[PDB]
Amino acid sequence: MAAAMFEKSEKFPEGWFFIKNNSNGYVLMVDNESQESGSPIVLATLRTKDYASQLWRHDPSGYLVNKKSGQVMDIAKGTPKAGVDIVQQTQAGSNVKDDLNFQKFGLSPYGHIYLANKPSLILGIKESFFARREGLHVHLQLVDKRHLDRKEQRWDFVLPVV
Repeated sequence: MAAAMFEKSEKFPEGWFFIKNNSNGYVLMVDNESQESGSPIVLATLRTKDYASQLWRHDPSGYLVNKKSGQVMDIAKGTPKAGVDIVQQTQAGSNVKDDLNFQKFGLSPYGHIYLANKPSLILGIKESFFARREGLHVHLQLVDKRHLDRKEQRWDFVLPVV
């Protein structure tokens, strides 16, 4: 029912960086300037200013923390499932092993972002009924190796001050 071929994992770019979904050309942002925890993560166009919420950093623990929220990407259910929504939650303490943490993500050289514990689950987006690109939420989607030529399955990383 599941398979993984991404035994290799690389680290995410150091410093501040933007995770841009190539399909929409938008970068991960909280739902809508929500500093409240439990807010879903959605895609938004790059902002000339106040893009701190669009800035993410890779902590040594292996988690990505939002610069503005200071919160880390996490599962809404808290249980990793296919199609599970991703919401921002408080960072885990030191009482959680990094290998038992779901906030740990792995990055392949291809630029695909998957879970370090569930390589079959990767970050993806789903179309909306009104196809509103401004607000497309990210959710865990199983790898679609059948179609890796999709821009939706491709993520681009951008660094500040190009």
